[PDB]
Amino acid sequence: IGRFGTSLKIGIVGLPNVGKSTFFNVLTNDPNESRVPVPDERFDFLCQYHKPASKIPAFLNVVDIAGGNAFLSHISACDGIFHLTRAVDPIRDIEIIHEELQLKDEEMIGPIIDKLEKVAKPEYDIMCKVKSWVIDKPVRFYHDWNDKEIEVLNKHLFLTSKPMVYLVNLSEKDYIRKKNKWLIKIKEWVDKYDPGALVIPFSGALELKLQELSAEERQKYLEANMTQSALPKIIKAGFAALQLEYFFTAGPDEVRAWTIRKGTKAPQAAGKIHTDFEKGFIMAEVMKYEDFKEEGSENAVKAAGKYRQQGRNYIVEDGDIIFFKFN
Ligand SMILES: Nc1ncnc2c1ncn2[C@@H]1O[C@H](COP(=O)(O)OP(=O)(O)CP(=O)(O)O)[C@@H](O)[C@H]1O
Repeated sequence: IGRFGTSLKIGIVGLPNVGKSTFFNVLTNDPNESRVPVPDERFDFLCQYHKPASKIPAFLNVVDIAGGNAFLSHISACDGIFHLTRAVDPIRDIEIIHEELQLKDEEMIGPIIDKLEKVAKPEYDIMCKVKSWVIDKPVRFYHDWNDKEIEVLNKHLFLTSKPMVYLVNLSEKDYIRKKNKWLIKIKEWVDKYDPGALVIPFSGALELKLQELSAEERQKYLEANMTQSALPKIIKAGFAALQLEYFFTAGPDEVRAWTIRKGTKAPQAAGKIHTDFEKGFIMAEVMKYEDFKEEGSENAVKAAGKYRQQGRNYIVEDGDIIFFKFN
């Protein structure tokens, strides 16, 4: 479903006084959006290996909804939801936020019947299907769709068609000691009512102390308490939820993550670098990260028969290290 292309955004969503600003602040460290580097082990490896002038990873765009009803205006203006949540208290809360979003959808589906009711034509067929489904359920819970259906769906970008990742905000203590009444029940719920949904705990407090403390004391802190920042796992969760991923260009001058959508084929992949490449492109030279690491160098990868040469019909895969060729 969703918008076309790679210019997506994920939105920070939940009730007030639940850590939104903190959560936003920590990511940062436009005042309502920020781009955050995605952390990646591969990237680091490639970068250490080539020691390039220029290092450029992928980024997540995250929106700290400032502006409900106007609130939902901005949600429709995002491509998925970071459902933030505090730790009855968080389950009532989850049911609420789901309630609003489902109700904003029916409320918009109304006129979409009205205006369509004069059959001048095949679209009318499918909107019923949707309404029928959204007078039960969220759009996304229907894992069966088609080209005709997605077209129409994408016309209105319903709130319940956006994907969702649950973030449970916690006291320093519960994250660290790794047990919390609510996370159990939330996970119970998510399994019952949103199967597959990611639930990721974290502590805004904790994360913010870590911003303040010196990389030295910082490390002493994370050593002492046998714990980790939760952020990297959340940034990746967001990116993954947007259906984004990337490929690499590594060489002595630059290593770079190039964000793409699942299914992007090599010519559109190359067009990210320069738009003449979508047409101008005869093949892509691909090395999987695994092989480059194992074999230990490009000539080793080549010598071992693993430096594959894909044509114009190749779906780039996440992690591919690619030299694109033209003319
Ligand atoms: N796990 C936790 N530990 C300590 N303090 C916490 C906490 N979760 C939230 N808080 C506190 O709540 C206060 C307000 O948090 P924050 O501004 O991030 O929430 P919010 O953005 O939902 C308020 P608003 O609704 O005005 O945007 C902060 O000063 C923060 O210390």
